[PDB]
Amino acid sequence: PSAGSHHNDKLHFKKGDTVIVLSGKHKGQTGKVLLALPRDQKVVVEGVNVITKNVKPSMTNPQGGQEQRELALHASKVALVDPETGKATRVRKQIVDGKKVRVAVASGKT
Amino acid sequence: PRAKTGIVRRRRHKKVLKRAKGFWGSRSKQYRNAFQTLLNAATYEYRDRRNKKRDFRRLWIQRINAGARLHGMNYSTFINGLKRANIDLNRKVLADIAAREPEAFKALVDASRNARQ
Amino acid sequence: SKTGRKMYGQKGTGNARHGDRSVPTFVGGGVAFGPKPRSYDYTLPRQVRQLGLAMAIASRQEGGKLVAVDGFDIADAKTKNFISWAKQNGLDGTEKVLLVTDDENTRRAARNVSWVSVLPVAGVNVYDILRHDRLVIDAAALEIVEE
RNA sequence: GGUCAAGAUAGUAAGGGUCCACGGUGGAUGCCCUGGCGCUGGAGCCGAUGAAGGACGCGAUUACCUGCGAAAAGCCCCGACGAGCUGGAGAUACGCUUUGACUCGGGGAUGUCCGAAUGGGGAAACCCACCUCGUAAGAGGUAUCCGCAAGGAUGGGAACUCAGGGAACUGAAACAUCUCAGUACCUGAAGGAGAAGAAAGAGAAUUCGAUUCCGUUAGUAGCGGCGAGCGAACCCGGAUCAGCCCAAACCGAAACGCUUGCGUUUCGGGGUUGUAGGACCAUCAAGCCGAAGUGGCUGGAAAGCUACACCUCAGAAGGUGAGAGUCCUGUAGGCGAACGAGCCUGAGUAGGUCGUUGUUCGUGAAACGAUGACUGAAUCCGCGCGGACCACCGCGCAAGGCUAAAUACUCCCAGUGACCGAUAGCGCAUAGUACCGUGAGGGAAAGGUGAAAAGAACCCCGGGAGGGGAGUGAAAGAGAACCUGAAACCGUGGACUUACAAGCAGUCAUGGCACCUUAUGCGUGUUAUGGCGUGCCUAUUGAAGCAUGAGCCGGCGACUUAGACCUGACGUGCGAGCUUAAGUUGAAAAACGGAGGCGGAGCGAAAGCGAGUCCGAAUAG
RNA sequence: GGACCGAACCGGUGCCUGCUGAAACAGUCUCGGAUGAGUUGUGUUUAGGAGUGAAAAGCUAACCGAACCUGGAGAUAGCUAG
RNA sequence: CAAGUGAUCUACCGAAGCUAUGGAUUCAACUCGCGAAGCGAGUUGUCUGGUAGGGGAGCGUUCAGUCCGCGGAGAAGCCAUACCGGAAGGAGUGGUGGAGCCGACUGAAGUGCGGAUGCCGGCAUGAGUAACGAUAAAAGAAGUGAGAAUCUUCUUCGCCGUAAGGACAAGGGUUCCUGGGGAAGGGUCGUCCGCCCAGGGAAAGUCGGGACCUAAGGUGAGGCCGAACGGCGCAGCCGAUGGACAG
RNA sequence: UAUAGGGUGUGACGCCUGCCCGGUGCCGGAAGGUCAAGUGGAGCGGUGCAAGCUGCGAAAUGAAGCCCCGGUGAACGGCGGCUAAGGUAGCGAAAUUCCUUGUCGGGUAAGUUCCGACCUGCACGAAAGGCGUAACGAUCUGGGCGCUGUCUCAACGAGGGACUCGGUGAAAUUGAAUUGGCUGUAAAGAUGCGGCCUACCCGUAGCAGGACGAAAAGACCCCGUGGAG
Ligand SMILES: CC[C@H]1OC(=O)/C=C/[C@H](C)[C@@H](O[C@@H]2O[C@H](C)C[C@H](N(C)C)[C@H]2O)[C@@H](C)C[C@@H](C)C(=O)/C=C/[C@H]2O[C@@H]2[C@]1(O)CO[C@@H]1O[C@H](C)[C@@H](O)[C@@H](OC)[C@H]1OC
Ligand SMILES: [Mg+2]
Ligand SMILES: [Mg+2]
Ligand SMILES: [Mg+2]
Ligand SMILES: [Mg+2]
Ligand SMILES: [Mg+2]
Ligand SMILES: [Mg+2]
Ligand SMILES: [Mg+2]
Ligand SMILES: [Mg+2]
Ligand SMILES: [Mg+2]
Ligand SMILES: [Mg+2]
Ligand SMILES: [Mg+2]
Ligand SMILES: [Mg+2]
Ligand SMILES: [Mg+2]
Ligand SMILES: [Mg+2]
Ligand SMILES: [Mg+2]
Ligand SMILES: [Mg+2]
Ligand SMILES: [Mg+2]
Ligand SMILES: [Mg+2]
Ligand SMILES: [Mg+2]
Ligand SMILES: [Mg+2]
Ligand SMILES: [Mg+2]
Ligand SMILES: [Mg+2]
Ligand SMILES: [Mg+2]
Ligand SMILES: [Mg+2]
Ligand SMILES: [Mg+2]
Ligand SMILES: [Mg+2]
Ligand SMILES: [Mg+2]
Ligand SMILES: [Mg+2]
Ligand SMILES: [Mg+2]
Ligand SMILES: [Mg+2]
Ligand SMILES: [Mg+2]
Ligand SMILES: [Mg+2]
Ligand SMILES: [Mg+2]
Ligand SMILES: [Mg+2]
Ligand SMILES: [Mg+2]
Ligand SMILES: [Mg+2]
Ligand SMILES: [Mg+2]
Ligand SMILES: [Mg+2]
Ligand SMILES: [Mg+2]
Ligand SMILES: [Mg+2]
Ligand SMILES: [Mg+2]
Ligand SMILES: [Mg+2]
Ligand SMILES: [Mg+2]
Ligand SMILES: [Mg+2]
Ligand SMILES: [Mg+2]
Ligand SMILES: [Mg+2]
Ligand SMILES: [Mg+2]
Ligand SMILES: [Mg+2]
Ligand SMILES: [Mg+2]
Ligand SMILES: [Mg+2]
Ligand SMILES: [Mg+2]
Ligand SMILES: [Mg+2]
Ligand SMILES: [Mg+2]
Ligand SMILES: [Mg+2]
Ligand SMILES: [Mg+2]
Ligand SMILES: [Mg+2]
Ligand SMILES: [Mg+2]
Ligand SMILES: [Mg+2]
Ligand SMILES: [Mg+2]
Ligand SMILES: [Mg+2]
Ligand SMILES: [Mg+2]
Ligand SMILES: [Mg+2]
Ligand SMILES: [Mg+2]
Ligand SMILES: [Mg+2]
Ligand SMILES: [Mg+2]
Ligand SMILES: [Mg+2]
Ligand SMILES: [Mg+2]
Ligand SMILES: [Mg+2]
Ligand SMILES: [Mg+2]
Ligand SMILES: [Mg+2]
Ligand SMILES: [Mg+2]
Ligand SMILES: [Mg+2]
Ligand SMILES: [Mg+2]
Ligand SMILES: [Mg+2]
Ligand SMILES: [Mg+2]
Ligand SMILES: [Mg+2]
Ligand SMILES: [Mg+2]
Ligand SMILES: [Mg+2]
Ligand SMILES: [Mg+2]
Ligand SMILES: [Mg+2]
Ligand SMILES: [Mg+2]
Ligand SMILES: [Mg+2]
Ligand SMILES: [Mg+2]
Ligand SMILES: [Mg+2]
Ligand SMILES: [Mg+2]
Ligand SMILES: [Mg+2]
Ligand SMILES: [Mg+2]
Ligand SMILES: [Mg+2]
Ligand SMILES: [Mg+2]
Ligand SMILES: [Mg+2]
Ligand SMILES: [Mg+2]
Ligand SMILES: [Mg+2]
Ligand SMILES: [Mg+2]
Ligand SMILES: [Mg+2]
Ligand SMILES: [Mg+2]
Ligand SMILES: [Mg+2]
Ligand SMILES: [Mg+2]
Ligand SMILES: [Mg+2]
Ligand SMILES: [Mg+2]
Ligand SMILES: [Mg+2]
Ligand SMILES: [Mg+2]
Ligand SMILES: [Mg+2]
Ligand SMILES: [Mg+2]
Ligand SMILES: [Mg+2]
Ligand SMILES: [Mg+2]
Ligand SMILES: [Mg+2]
Ligand SMILES: [Mg+2]
Ligand SMILES: [Mg+2]
Ligand SMILES: [Mg+2]
Ligand SMILES: [Mg+2]
Ligand SMILES: [Mg+2]
Ligand SMILES: [Mg+2]
Ligand SMILES: [Mg+2]
Ligand SMILES: [Mg+2]
Ligand SMILES: [Mg+2]
Ligand SMILES: [Mg+2]
Ligand SMILES: [Mg+2]
Ligand SMILES: [Mg+2]
Ligand SMILES: [Mg+2]
Ligand SMILES: [Mg+2]
Ligand SMILES: [Mg+2]
Ligand SMILES: [Mg+2]
Ligand SMILES: [Mg+2]
Ligand SMILES: [Mg+2]
Ligand SMILES: [Mg+2]
Ligand SMILES: [Mg+2]
Repeated sequence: PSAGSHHNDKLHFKKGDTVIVLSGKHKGQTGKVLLALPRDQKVVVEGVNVITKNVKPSMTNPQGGQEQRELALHASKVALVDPETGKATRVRKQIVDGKKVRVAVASGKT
Repeated sequence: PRAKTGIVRRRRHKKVLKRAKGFWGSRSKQYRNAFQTLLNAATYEYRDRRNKKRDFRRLWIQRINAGARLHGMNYSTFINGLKRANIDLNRKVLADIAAREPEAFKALVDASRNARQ
Repeated sequence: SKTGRKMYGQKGTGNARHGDRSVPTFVGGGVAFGPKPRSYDYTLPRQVRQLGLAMAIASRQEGGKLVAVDGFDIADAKTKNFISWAKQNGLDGTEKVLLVTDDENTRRAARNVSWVSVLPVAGVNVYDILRHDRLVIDAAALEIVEE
């Protein structure tokens, strides 16, 4: 059945990080990474929004409503930023948290 | 490499089915019977292309000696007497149309009656 | 085809005649005259081999063949300097071009970019040169005469 | 205008017909890959420490699959990775995780019951015991066969290997010999291969030098109801290449052998052969690092277009709203582990007779090997062989063993493809399932919303099903009976038409009516009347035939592939000369390789002679 | 008492009916046996040129002058179709 | 009142035979581009029914290399069509469709369907026909429900009664009970059901079996045979259909 | 364990069971003929100088078996033509008889059947048994009584279908169909060709003459250098 993501199941960003869409609608928009889904390659962000009319199941709501909620994307929001736009990024060095590498583009860290 | 029939059969088939047009019953909607009808239609076509010329010969002849008998002649007699008169060589088509213009066919009858006395 | 024995009655069932279910008339059965693995290779006469390759080179000399004289200057192995070298030898960005040489580095600017199909010595073949426009034959053994 | 008369003609459609238009059925065709297929290469045994294959269980919730095994979608240690995870599952709730989870590489530990099963029985997964340890709960033992004992064997395994056994259809245009064929099949033994192997040989050079496999000799030499047909080897070219140990004469026993310094099985030394020797006496597994693009434009959305620009040992490839070198994932290159893979020299023998058989070996002049019954020797001026047999000449040393590699196969893994792409491709886009059979056994079809569930809250008719709106979306001309969506087949509407008529259904001709987007002489559709007119195919002397075949449409569906084969035509390269095979080296491609094959001389039964040769005593063919 | 009549039971005589059946062997009516060479249950043994058979070439898992399944195997097809 | 018939004379009809006009093919000759035949031709003469069969030129499908390019302002496929070519066939335009694809040259084929009582699948005709599965009948009232000839309740009626009642073994496998359901199965219906969903129900010292026994038969240490696998066989062991045994 | 067991044919019971051992089988005989391997090894040949090594092979002898002799029938068998023998009893136009419905008689109005006689037995006959036989028989054959829808000869009535309405809804078959009669012609039996006649369109209930109607690639027949028992 088609198989899942081919990106070696590797997300290019954490759930913490700020990020910007670089394609489709919402290109240029930015937000925090509210949900990362590496194996399915999917990214929750406060950018994309969608009005999900959950079907009324009277589950405390006899008549149903229409919630406004953000609908996830994938490796099309671009990674972290720093000179105010998306960037390719590189593994760095040790810090006072010396067990860690950070990131940079043509610049500093994230 | 495989090379299944794909597009080809349907296209020949549609060519026959479109030749079908107003063919009664399956003759126009099922391929095989349309094809077979067109075999016999070939027969009829070529032979009629021949026949139609016998047909119009016959019709002009009918009209020509009808006019010839309007004046007391007949096709045998009128055609021969015209032939005897410095060979007129009007076609049988053309002699009919002069059976739509009576004053002339009349003089052709008098002329054939001449070269014959 | 992996299918059985003798399906039903040879005679008197009112059906058609058949006997097993593994046959080209049956959907699911075998193929008559299907392809099998096989060879295709043969020994073309040797004199025609060398004659062809020579006519190949020749047909290129009649318009645009080129002879790399005992080395090009390409800094280290960087491709960018191959692109400069070829641009200064009139190899635009346009024509697809073939290249033959022996030093590792000069080919290690072998990044076909609508450019630079690459062979060593003895790799030459009528196909690979006839396949390209200009031939940047390596001038050295390009005319070290045989025998 | 009115009546009467005579005559001519219109419209009506129960229904039907041709054409058009719009749907429904159905799932062809196009696109696609979640799945196959082959070739190449790699890798190749599991099990009494329990295999292969199963049963029954393990989940908050579990029917199926996966994983596990009462310590049960799991437990412990090490390495890796560094934010997720909470299996497929698309499900809510409980939660776990920088103290490094999860996933990946490696080890340990747990591992019910059945199954070689093996405490005993048994209708597989169950029923019944006994012995020891234990407070019980629980733990351990209890099969036969080799061994003193350590220890080993039972079983399983696609194809491959060896072996005991061993068909017929079929060809011979019938059929016995012969062939199919030592094929199919059964059975045994084993391994990652096995087999075979170190000349009592091949063979006619006083040459070679284990075995195996490939080319070649060669369809030669031969075998053959001399029919059908079967069919070698030597030389020569390559892949690969090693040969090593015993029993025996002779020493030291030691035990049991006997009239007295000896002789049957043992243990060291010693000794291992033919140009006779020995004696005794002078790198790969997990993984990490990895160069380079921004603006404008059409778009629902950009990777597309365009303007400038960059990298390149990296333009292989996938992914991302349509096609991205520079957005993501990336062997181009680079690094990488705890700790894990790699005087003697062989007797019931050689030899023989009887019955047979292998080898090209069909009893043939039949050697030789191999044997089932009976018999039965020599040993270095010795013994076997050179295709009845003899002599000479020549090649070998049986009657003891072991032995890598070149060889085969594909359950498994990776890469590749003038292979497939949903009637194809494995039977399976997954199921040996559903279904059929007491059984052995047989055995299906089946794919597709959208980029993203944003999967349609709310409203209307309906018990529902179904639908109409609204809303999401580029699109609902995608709405879950969810890509396209042909044809048969069923319907609705419309044009033109049909209720005096005889019909292979068409064809020609003309009139009428209708419409004008390859299209106003032009047609196109329909229609009335006239003429003409015996479906198709097969099989046949002869088919409309009351002779075969077929309900209709769609898709599947039949002159191919092979071999240094043969013989022709055309074309190409060399040309009195022409070409390689097996293989070796390089492969983003080819080159090498004269072993050998074909021209080159013919006549003959053969010797053989040779522009000549055969018959034959020279004249003839 | 391989005696009689006759239910159960075992059977299958003649007619009709059924014949894309209610049923791949039946139904109603009628008829044979019915203490015997009888009927029947469970367990079990004999099979393919083989078994069985108060004997028809019967039966051997719904069509037995040699069962079924798989395999040789794409047997062979001077024949018919295409 | 020849449209009968013997002789005779003419005029006309009448075929795809002959002819006129146009044009194409086969072969032959004559002319030319070339540098070589022969290609493309142009002219005249000429030829041109056809089964098995020989020969020649070609059309179309998939796949491959190369070129040229098209595509979301829309590919292929599908549909209509009066255009074009000598044929196979090809293009234009419009409609659908939603992402891949023409043309040219060369190469390779699983390459061209009406037939095979061919194969798989779909849909027709027979036809709203035959049938609805024992000739043991059914009637009314009341109830429930969206909806009842068919479900429930009441009262009658008819049918079996060595059964068409009842209890078991075999076999089946939750079909049992309750509460719901109503797509499909039910030969019609359906509110019902042996159907679908969920939950519950099944209790043994004494009944049957086992921890007891032996029959036919099976199996079998040792033992007797046998190309293999294997065949026999004493004791023993297994085996109820029978023996033993407390409600 | 011979009063038993196997095989074979006959088939309660009664009277019985004839002629033919040439051929075949079986049983017995044994002077002679014949007959394998083996024993025997006269002699013939190759090769070698030789010793010797070697190919072939004759008489005599050598079993069973067969030729030869005898017997054998509830052994296979035979019992006739205008051979070894040729039908003893019984029965006979028969489950056997061709000519045939033989001839006579019985039964009937009338008897190709059936009963009885005869014999001229195409082609009866004695354990593949002959001829009888009470009783038995869903046996087969011919008569009689009784009774009746079997019939002259059909009627009336019943129920279950068939018919009409509402529900569910098949099948075999189907080249396509706008699918008449006569006569003629055609591969010789015409809706479909020719001529002539007849006939407005469409159904429903019914009948079975055609559509060489349907079903099973004729089981007869021939063919195949086909198959099987
Ligand atoms: C009527 C009863 C059966 O038919 C026949 O006997 C015979 C029918 C034809 C007349 C005959 O044709 C004739 O052949 C001749 C050789 C030639 C002749 N030509 C000249 C035309 C032809 O006319 C045959 C061969 C034709 C062929 C299709 C066939 O084989 C038919 C077979 C069976 O279906 C039939 C039955 O109807 C089934 O009845 C069965 O009876 C059993 C007792 C029941 O238990 C039941 O079985 C469960 C039932 O069903 C099976
Ligand atoms: Mg004419
Ligand atoms: Mg297949
Ligand atoms: Mg009037
Ligand atoms: Mg109407
Ligand atoms: Mg693949
Ligand atoms: Mg296991
Ligand atoms: Mg649980
Ligand atoms: Mg499980
Ligand atoms: Mg435990
Ligand atoms: Mg860890
Ligand atoms: Mg991780
Ligand atoms: Mg998930
Ligand atoms: Mg056990
Ligand atoms: Mg044990
Ligand atoms: Mg056991
Ligand atoms: Mg033969
Ligand atoms: Mg085996
Ligand atoms: Mg084994
Ligand atoms: Mg060699
Ligand atoms: Mg760009
Ligand atoms: Mg020997
Ligand atoms: Mg011998
Ligand atoms: Mg012979
Ligand atoms: Mg010898
Ligand atoms: Mg020998
Ligand atoms: Mg010799
Ligand atoms: Mg020796
Ligand atoms: Mg393809
Ligand atoms: Mg398939
Ligand atoms: Mg399909
Ligand atoms: Mg079943
Ligand atoms: Mg089953
Ligand atoms: Mg999807
Ligand atoms: Mg609603
Ligand atoms: Mg709804
Ligand atoms: Mg819609
Ligand atoms: Mg759609
Ligand atoms: Mg559908
Ligand atoms: Mg729906
Ligand atoms: Mg729906
Ligand atoms: Mg799509
Ligand atoms: Mg669709
Ligand atoms: Mg209307
Ligand atoms: Mg209409
Ligand atoms: Mg009219
Ligand atoms: Mg007409
Ligand atoms: Mg004939
Ligand atoms: Mg004819
Ligand atoms: Mg007909
Ligand atoms: Mg016909
Ligand atoms: Mg038919
Ligand atoms: Mg050759
Ligand atoms: Mg009695
Ligand atoms: Mg019986
Ligand atoms: Mg009965
Ligand atoms: Mg009685
Ligand atoms: Mg009685
Ligand atoms: Mg037998
Ligand atoms: Mg049977
Ligand atoms: Mg059955
Ligand atoms: Mg058979
Ligand atoms: Mg066959
Ligand atoms: Mg064979
Ligand atoms: Mg045969
Ligand atoms: Mg002419
Ligand atoms: Mg002309
Ligand atoms: Mg001309
Ligand atoms: Mg002609
Ligand atoms: Mg011609
Ligand atoms: Mg478009
Ligand atoms: Mg394509
Ligand atoms: Mg077209
Ligand atoms: Mg798209
Ligand atoms: Mg084909
Ligand atoms: Mg067809
Ligand atoms: Mg045809
Ligand atoms: Mg049929
Ligand atoms: Mg069908
Ligand atoms: Mg009925
Ligand atoms: Mg109410
Ligand atoms: Mg009631
Ligand atoms: Mg009722
Ligand atoms: Mg009831
Ligand atoms: Mg009440
Ligand atoms: Mg009861
Ligand atoms: Mg039970
Ligand atoms: Mg109930
Ligand atoms: Mg219902
Ligand atoms: Mg439901
Ligand atoms: Mg119903
Ligand atoms: Mg209903
Ligand atoms: Mg209930
Ligand atoms: Mg016991
Ligand atoms: Mg016993
Ligand atoms: Mg036994
Ligand atoms: Mg016993
Ligand atoms: Mg009991
Ligand atoms: Mg008791
Ligand atoms: Mg008890
Ligand atoms: Mg009690
Ligand atoms: Mg008898
Ligand atoms: Mg007698
Ligand atoms: Mg008489
Ligand atoms: Mg008689
Ligand atoms: Mg009388
Ligand atoms: Mg009388
Ligand atoms: Mg009679
Ligand atoms: Mg008498
Ligand atoms: Mg007699
Ligand atoms: Mg007798
Ligand atoms: Mg008798
Ligand atoms: Mg008598
Ligand atoms: Mg009796
Ligand atoms: Mg009778
Ligand atoms: Mg009587
Ligand atoms: Mg009535
Ligand atoms: Mg009519
Ligand atoms: Mg006639
Ligand atoms: Mg007639
Ligand atoms: Mg006609
Ligand atoms: Mg007629
Ligand atoms: Mg009328
Ligand atoms: Mg009838
Ligand atoms: Mg018939
Ligand atoms: Mg036939
Ligand atoms: Mg035969």
